[PDB]
Amino acid sequence: GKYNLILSEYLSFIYNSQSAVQIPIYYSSNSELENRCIEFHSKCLENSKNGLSLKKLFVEYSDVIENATLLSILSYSYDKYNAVERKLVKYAKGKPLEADLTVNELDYENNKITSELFPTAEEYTDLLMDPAILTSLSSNLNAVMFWLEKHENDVAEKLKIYKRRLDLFTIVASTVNKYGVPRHNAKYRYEYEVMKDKPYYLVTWANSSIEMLMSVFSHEDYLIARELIVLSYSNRSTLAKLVSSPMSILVALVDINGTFITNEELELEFSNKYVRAIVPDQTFDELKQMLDNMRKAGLTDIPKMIQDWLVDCSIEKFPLMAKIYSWSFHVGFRKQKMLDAALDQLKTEYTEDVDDEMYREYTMLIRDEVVKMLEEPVKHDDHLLQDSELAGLLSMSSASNGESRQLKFGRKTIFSTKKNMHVMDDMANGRYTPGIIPPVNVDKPIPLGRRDVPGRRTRIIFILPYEYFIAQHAVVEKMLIYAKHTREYAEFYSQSNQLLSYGDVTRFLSNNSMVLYTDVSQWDSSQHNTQPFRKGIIMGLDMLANMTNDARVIQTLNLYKQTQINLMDSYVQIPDGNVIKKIQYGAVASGEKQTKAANSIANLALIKTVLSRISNKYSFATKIIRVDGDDNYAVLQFNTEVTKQMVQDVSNDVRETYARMNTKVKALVSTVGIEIAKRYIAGGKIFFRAGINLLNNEKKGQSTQWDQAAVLYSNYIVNRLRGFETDREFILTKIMQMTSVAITGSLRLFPSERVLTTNSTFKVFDSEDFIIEYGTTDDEVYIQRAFMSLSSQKSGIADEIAASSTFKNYVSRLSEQLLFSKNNIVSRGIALTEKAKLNSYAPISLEKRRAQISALLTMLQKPVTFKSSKITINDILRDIKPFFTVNEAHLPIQYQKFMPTLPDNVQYIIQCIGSRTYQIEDDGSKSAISRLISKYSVYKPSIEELYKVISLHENEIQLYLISLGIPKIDADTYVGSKIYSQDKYRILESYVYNLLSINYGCYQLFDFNSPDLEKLIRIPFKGKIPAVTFILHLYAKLEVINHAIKNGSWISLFCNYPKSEMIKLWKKMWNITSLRSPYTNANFFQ
Amino acid sequence: SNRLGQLVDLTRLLAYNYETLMACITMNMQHVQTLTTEKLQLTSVTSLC
Amino acid sequence: RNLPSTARYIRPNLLQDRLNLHDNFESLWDTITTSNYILARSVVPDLKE
Amino acid sequence: LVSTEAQIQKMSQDLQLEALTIQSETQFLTGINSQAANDCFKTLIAAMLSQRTMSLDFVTTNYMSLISGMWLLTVVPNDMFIRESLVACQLAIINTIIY
Amino acid sequence: NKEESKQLLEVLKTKEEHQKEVQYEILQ
Amino acid sequence: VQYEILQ
Repeated sequence: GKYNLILSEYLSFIYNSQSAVQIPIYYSSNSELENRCIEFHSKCLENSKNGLSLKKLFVEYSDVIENATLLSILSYSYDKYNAVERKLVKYAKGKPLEADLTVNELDYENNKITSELFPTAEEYTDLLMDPAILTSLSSNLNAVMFWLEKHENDVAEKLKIYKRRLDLFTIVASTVNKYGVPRHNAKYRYEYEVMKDKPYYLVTWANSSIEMLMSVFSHEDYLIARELIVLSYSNRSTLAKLVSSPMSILVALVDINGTFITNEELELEFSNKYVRAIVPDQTFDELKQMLDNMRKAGLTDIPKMIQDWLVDCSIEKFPLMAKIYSWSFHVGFRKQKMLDAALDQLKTEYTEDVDDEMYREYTMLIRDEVVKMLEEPVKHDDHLLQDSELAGLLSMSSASNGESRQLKFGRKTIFSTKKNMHVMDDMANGRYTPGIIPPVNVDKPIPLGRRDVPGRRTRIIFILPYEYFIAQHAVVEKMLIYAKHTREYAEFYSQSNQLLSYGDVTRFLSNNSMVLYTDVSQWDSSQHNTQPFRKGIIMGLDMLANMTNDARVIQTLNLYKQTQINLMDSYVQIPDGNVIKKIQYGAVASGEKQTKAANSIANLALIKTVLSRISNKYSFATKIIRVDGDDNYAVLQFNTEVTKQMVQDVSNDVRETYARMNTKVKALVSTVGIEIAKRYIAGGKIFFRAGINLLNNEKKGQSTQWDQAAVLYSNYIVNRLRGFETDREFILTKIMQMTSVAITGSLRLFPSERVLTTNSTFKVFDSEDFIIEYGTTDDEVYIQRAFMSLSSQKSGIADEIAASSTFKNYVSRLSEQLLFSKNNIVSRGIALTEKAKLNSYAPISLEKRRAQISALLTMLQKPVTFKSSKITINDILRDIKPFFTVNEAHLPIQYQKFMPTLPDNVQYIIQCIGSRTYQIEDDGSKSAISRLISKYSVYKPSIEELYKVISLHENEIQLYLISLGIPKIDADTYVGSKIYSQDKYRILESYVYNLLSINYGCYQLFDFNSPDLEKLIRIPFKGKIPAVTFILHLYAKLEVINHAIKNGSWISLFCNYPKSEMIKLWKKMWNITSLRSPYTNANFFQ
Repeated sequence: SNRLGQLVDLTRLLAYNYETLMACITMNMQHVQTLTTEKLQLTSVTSLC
Repeated sequence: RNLPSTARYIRPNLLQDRLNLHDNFESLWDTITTSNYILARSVVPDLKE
Repeated sequence: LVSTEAQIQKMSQDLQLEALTIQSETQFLTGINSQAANDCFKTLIAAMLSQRTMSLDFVTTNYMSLISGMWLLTVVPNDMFIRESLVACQLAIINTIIY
Repeated sequence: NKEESKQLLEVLKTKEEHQKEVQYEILQ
Repeated sequence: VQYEILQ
């Protein structure tokens, strides 16, 4: 309940001119008070129009400002020019930074003046520096300066925080003021004209530095931030890698004194096992070399901190190491040229001097894995393999982006990259030939996208024609079905939907065991991803062809084999100025349907071969092998306790055996912990890097500034949970900057706290960190209803596309492939489903989003005169709130701390009620209807759509299922079985869990079925209304958990809900009309 | 068991090589239990077999 | 390994408790039993599957 | 030597270690390469020539190693191994296979 | 300055908490 | 648009 005050103070700060006026708008559910609100708003508008002060009106309508709820603030300012520089000159007292132009290997990566890199405006490109975020550097400077003004007169540790941040911002502000604040355009891009005489990386460096300095609280924070901010001005390439390198060894220096053990996808059983860390001298030499590299780059504080920690190598002081690791990733992205990044990726030294025996065994293992994955569906004539083309057509929405093509629908021309629209266009023009896989050779080389992650090297992505996806979809789906129940495939293994996000490596860690872990992210152009890998897959397909008598399955396998054959001899396109390089590339890359599963298969085969060779010199049992995306790790158990020499010998043997196959591996062997891309374990504890950048983005998103503010808050929450706390006031300042909309060049509307924190499509953040927003008061229900009224919007582009003959022809072909002939009713439902699937196209979704935002803005400019009987979640909670009695309770701490970087209050919740055991899926995946849908298409209807559908008539449900692509017989079986009667409860559970973010943020870490938690909830059971009991119990759990989060203490809840109230609420529980913005989903794991 | 012929050949080859190289030994082949042994992996025995 | 005839070792003094701390030293015995309990927990194998 | 892919295929089809393994563990054929075979040949002949005592390293759960150790003990004199290693290998064979 | 890192490295190699048993070296 | 072929 602080956002509105901070907003008003920020408006005063940024519009300190004497002509600046803030007009606060209010709303109320009470008609008597709403009339006063309307009169107050009218009088404020009239006074501003006549230019009269509004102070007296705050006395005339002091009840409105008291009893009504603030809806927004209208700001009128007329002196906006050169305001940020006027504020900044105060903080530019320090010495500006001078870039070292001999730090980066590539010339254009040195932070020199833009003219020195792009002599003419035609040569200029901001792609190598673009923050790719819809917020300006001027806004970041304004937010930092507002924070400094607000906290200028703090005392105690607050004053120390202010002083540290003032020093860091003095650095940043002096550097920026030396050249002047560059001005963004409407697209938040920085043009050549405003960047000629500035350092090229000034804007992105300034954004990263502002984030870092606003993330500083302690002295160690200040030292790390100062070092990184000063060094990243000159270093743009190797700084993050330099700082993150030691961690891969540090995890191996901490003994385990008790640890966690994964059971099923989030369930941990805890061990009191003690394991000593066995570290050979070579590892210490490597760590010494890493620290020497740090110092050679100008680092003094970070290596000194690491050396100080190395005195004891204790897990209690390891949080500083985790802090350095997380901070390393906030020096921004490395958006080097596609040519250099690709050439780094496809830098290969292929040799004929490889071990033929090893390669033949590896190929045989790949063949065996493919056969194991696809034997049963191939032998039994699985429907998906019989209708592979139809399955691919139905699942096109889940395909990767193609290369942009000029499509025409009706009389409109578009430039979609969506493969479904490409299929539509080709069908309309007689170019749809699934049976032919286009070559990807020097005649039609593959265009390349890029995936960039801070610290990590850039990855190339194939952009293939849609025929590859059509050919590969069904086979890869069968592969994923197999891999979901295979524990070795960490990326895919899951009992229902959730992955082993904590990993499974600590179960077999012992004093007779060692864990070998290897980074394999650089094995895209390795010699083992060449002909051997593709030919192993081809041999598997050839074997599978003999196991089936269905011509359609054989044709599916033939098309998959043809895709592999074509990809064996493939070329890639890379632009370079005015010349396109066609580079031979017969290796693996993402952007193909099978890439993830195929990489897992190949890595498993390769590690099996390597371990087979390593068994020559040592006797051990391989306990587990896990291939988790960019990393692999295997646990080897020995008949003796592990010694230093054993660890060193195993590491050397693994490296040499991988080299025998021409694979360059840095084989890291430990006894106590590992470090992989998505987590690292040290001292029996698990850590996740908190490197999500806030003021910089990898690439320009297809969202709005509103949704980007929501994503900014979500990223801030995820970073905070992982141990990287940015000041919440700075985040709220950014939120108010990004959610404001210009009614005119002089008038700007700032939404209030209620607007932004309310559960709706417009939700951006929560008033309290880690607590889902809900409220039982009349105003909150009223505004939720009003916002729900604005959710439904149309798209003109979607309408024109759906009305075009191209879309109608596509729907007709889809229907005839679905065994319907001029049905006239089924076809219309299929057309609706395909029009919905068109929502993945960025212009359509953006048009809908902007329509919603515009409607919201029109509503916000006036007091909300909207009333409806529509039921929202706040209505349910208001109904059930009065019957809950609250008492003070106590829970002892009886659960282990396994995530040391969790915030203290979240950690308290975990210690008191425990961590999540098993997760109820948020999409209703384990409902009969959802399983039926997944049987034919990977398209996932939103849980809201399923919630609406499951309460319709039987024929309506049947028609919806047929539209999704389920055959009529199966849909009629589902409906006539009356299975929807049981399915509606699972659907309601998933719907409510989605609305209340039970599977997001900190809630995903909690156990909502904890015996300790349910010991605090006392709801006498009344049967035969499961929906009401479910919502009552979930609400009680949320209330208790949120109270503990906010206060750090516990409350018991008691609700003797009357039966009549239960029956009344039962009717409403199936008519809930509520939404929550997906942009507010804070996924702790990513 | 099904590698009977190959194992007979392997045993004969090993014995013949041992005898031929033992013909070249000039110092008494004294059998003692040494302080340290030569570790032999039974997986290597499986590979040979 | 075959240990040499000239190898030596020192036997630990594993005499049973002469102070009988289990009798009337209830707080000391509580501490001892707590230490034994923690060690046993540390060595008890973890359930799997 | 026999093609290692062929022999690994045969031994994997016959042993079926994947099906026997618990779903939480990984099991597969190991140490069936030509390098190991050459090392075994050299080690056996050299140890017998030099009269150097040998020790046996094996994983008891890998009964294929024990089955091969049966041939090893058949052809290699029992006094060429340190007593503890011979006893361990023989006891593993007895208590895993024969008895 | 580098001598501090030298001492740190030597201490780490001889550190009590990272060493394993040494009987085989004693025999050898 | 001129092309360069790297084999």
